[PDB]
Amino acid sequence: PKNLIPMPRSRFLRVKCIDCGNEQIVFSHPATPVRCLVCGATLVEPTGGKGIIKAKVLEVE
Amino acid sequence: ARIHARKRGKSGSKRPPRTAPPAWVEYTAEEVEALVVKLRKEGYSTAMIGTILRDQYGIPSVKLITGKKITKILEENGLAPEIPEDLMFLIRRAVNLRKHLEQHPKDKHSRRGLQLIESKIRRLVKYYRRTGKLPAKWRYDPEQAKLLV
Amino acid sequence: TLLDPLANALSHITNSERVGKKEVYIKPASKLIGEVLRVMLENGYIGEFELIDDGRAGIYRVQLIGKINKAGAIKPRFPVKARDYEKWEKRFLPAFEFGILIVSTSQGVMTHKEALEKGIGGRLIAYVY
Amino acid sequence: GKKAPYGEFAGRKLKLKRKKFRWSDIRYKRRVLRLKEKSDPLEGAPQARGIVLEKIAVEAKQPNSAMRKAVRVQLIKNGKVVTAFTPGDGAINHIDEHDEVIIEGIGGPKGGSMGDIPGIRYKVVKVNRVSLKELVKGRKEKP
Amino acid sequence: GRTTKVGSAGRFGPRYGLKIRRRVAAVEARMKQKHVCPVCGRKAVRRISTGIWQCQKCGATFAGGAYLPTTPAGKVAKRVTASK
Amino acid sequence: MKRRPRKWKKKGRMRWKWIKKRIRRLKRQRRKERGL
RNA sequence: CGCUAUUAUUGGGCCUAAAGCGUCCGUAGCCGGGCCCGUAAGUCCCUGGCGAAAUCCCACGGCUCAACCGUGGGGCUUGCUGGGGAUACUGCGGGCCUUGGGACCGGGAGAGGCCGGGGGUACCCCUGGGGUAGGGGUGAAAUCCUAUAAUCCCAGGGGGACCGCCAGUGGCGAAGGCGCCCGGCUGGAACGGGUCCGACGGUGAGGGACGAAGGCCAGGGGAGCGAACCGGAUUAGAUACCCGGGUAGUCCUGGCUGUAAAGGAUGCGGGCUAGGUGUCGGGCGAGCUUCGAGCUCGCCCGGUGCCGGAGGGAAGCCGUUAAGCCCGCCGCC
RNA sequence: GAGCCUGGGCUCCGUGAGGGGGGAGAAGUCGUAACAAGGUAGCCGUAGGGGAACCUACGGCUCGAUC
Ligand SMILES: [Zn+2]
Ligand SMILES: [Zn+2]
Repeated sequence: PKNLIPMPRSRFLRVKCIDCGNEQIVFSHPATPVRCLVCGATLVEPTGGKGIIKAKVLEVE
Repeated sequence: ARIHARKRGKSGSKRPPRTAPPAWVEYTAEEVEALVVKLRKEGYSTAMIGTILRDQYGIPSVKLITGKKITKILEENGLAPEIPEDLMFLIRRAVNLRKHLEQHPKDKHSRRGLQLIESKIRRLVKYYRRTGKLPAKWRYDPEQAKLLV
Repeated sequence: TLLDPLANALSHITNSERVGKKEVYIKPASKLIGEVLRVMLENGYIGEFELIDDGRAGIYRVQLIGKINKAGAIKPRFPVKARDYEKWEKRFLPAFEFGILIVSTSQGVMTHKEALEKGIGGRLIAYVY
Repeated sequence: GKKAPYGEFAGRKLKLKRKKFRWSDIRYKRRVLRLKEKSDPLEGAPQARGIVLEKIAVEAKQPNSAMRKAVRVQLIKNGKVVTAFTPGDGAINHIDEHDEVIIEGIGGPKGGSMGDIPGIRYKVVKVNRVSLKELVKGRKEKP
Repeated sequence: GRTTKVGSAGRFGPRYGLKIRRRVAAVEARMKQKHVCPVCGRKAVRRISTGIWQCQKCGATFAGGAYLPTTPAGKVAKRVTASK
Repeated sequence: MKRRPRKWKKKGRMRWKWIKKRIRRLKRQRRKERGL
């Protein structure tokens, strides 16, 4: 068949913070800065389009 | 197309046909509601609440997880705005423009923007009167609107 | 903007048939469109229409076989009595029994032949030949 | 663009549109406002009586060349003066001044003049209650 | 304001002509309104005499034009002397 | 004025702008003649 | 009356033949996305009371047949009204949805607009130094400037307008229109978005706002150009074309005028009917890299061009940026 | 409450010494504006001028030919 049902190109990620080893679910195309809930450090800087990841990706949901 | 500019842009969201929430969602409804209330108390709007839940907590389509919307969650408490948010954003834009134009009379290209903003406000007023979210005699007037913001 | 989706469905079918397509997609679905496709299939103008579920509305996938010359919606939806079908036949069709006039009644959507058997009238919506 | 209006509940505007754009036709305008009646010296009649004043001759239009004989006629209905053509060969000889004359239309596009002689609209039918055709053919004698 | 075309020149009726009445009305309508003070910044400046202007609130008293507190040459002199 | 764009063609005709200029002078004279 | 689809509901036209308001905002009106429940106003069926006769259609009968007259069956009277039944469509009332539309966040593009500050050459005049007889202009000449020292070169002072090449087949804007650099205030659009609202929409008579040049009013300024005008030439004549001068105006501040081949000579919204090759913006993915906000290739969205099959058209031509097939609204012939 | 007089309101026709442009008809006189790059490319808007077609200036369009 055809691609008539529009499906998203973005995905959710399970990343791990280097400092404290906390695992966290986050969005791939963010519009705000994403911070470690525990430490407070930034894991994903926002851009136009896809965001830059500053952590280790474990799973891509 | 755009109501004024008539340009056929398509830069929106592509949501999938979900009915049930996914399994990899950690939080539950009772936590999501508290998160909403807290982010509201810290002065955020509904759109930003949703954006933050999505980006930082991994909560897609709050309505899926909690069977109701954000404005419903906030009305169930004493936190919902008296004037809808679109109207207030537009009214703030209009107030700021009138301030600018009092100092810049002959700009003459932002007065048209002011006209367009007021047309949008009038459309929304006509809608909200019918739906009942405003009294049926509510009128926009910049004089009295200076105090709303 | 979008005012009438049945008209668009029928015009799309007409053009695709004119230029020789096998399948066609009708994006905003509706029960009127479903019933009209049912009547067309019963009378042998199409084959094997299916409904697909995207979270917005229904989509209709229709197969074509090479039997439609012209298909169109009737606007305005004129009311018609049981003793006045000949005028509209002569106005919309090319021969005394050639094609179908689709009528909405209080008993359902049907062809004018069945509606005449039952002895009732209704509203004209579509024609096919 | 599609032709408007076309909706089921839009008959008022249709009727107004047709009424408006019908005034651009000259037939309807003239018939309704009654202009021919206001500008006609025969006052809506197919014939009329008159009294002669002067014989004359009109030069034909190019590329033809000839002199058509005509006569100025004063009408008894209203006193207005018109010009009438005398058909036939020698017709102008069987007409003197102060003779009574019956006038008809000459026959032309839009109830007007004919080909070679523009400016004239009427022709003579009778002279002192006798047919000019009979006069010309010699089957009669005028009193 | 009962009049459509005439203003302060309605005082002397159909006399003296159109151009002259228009000019008088224009000048007087520009003059008699209130003006901004160069000291306090409020619209309270009126004329006292030919060339002498006074604010009512602060009491500022300055010299200026005959029918308006400023002149073009005055503006240009102010600018040029401020720069150089 | 309301202008017919056919008039601007030059075939059997004098130039439309000059014709318009000639028309605006005659109006001037006629109204003066009445004295209104 | 028809002919006449030259009044077009059926059933007409608006690039060039008559015809799209200069552009936009919006009032009435007309047209309005999908699902569920109810009502039964519109709508359909059945039955009661009315819509005089003559006139119209058919059959039979009487004057020889017929025209005519009589008997009976239908129709006409553009329809009104009393009840019963139905609920697909429209309307009315109440809930739900997110595709159309609006709001918000992010990183970027752009001569979009206003204000202030700083400059760049060139042109005109004035003051000094040098030099000496022509300069300017034309098809050819003359008026004109010049020994009170011109044209030309050098050093300085002042003034007014405009912003070259880069510059594009480019961009922003509703149109008109917008090009030196820096800073502040401000309008809109595209892209990306499991963000928010939940049909809030289209068009728009009447009304309103903006709107090249030119002209008018009031006040300032005025280098160059230049209607009017003054001269010199050409010419049979020259109220013109060419040459030398030159007022209003062209600039700024505040108003009026509301007009253009204000032209894509093509009104606006939505859906469908092969594509190819260029270029601007954003995004994704591959490769190179002097590691640069860098270069090449492909794909998605949006703008902006050139070709072209089917198709359309009187043709010229148009041809997914239709002048093709459908759903709407205004203006005009 | 007729009729008479009287003062006004509206509107169609009636008649008038004499002036202005318009249209046909003969084609008479002065020039040569337009069609070719028509011999100064043409046309729109505004303003000034001229025996006449027309000239000039600012802004615009190509329905403009050539290298
Ligand atoms: Zn951490
Ligand atoms: Zn003061």
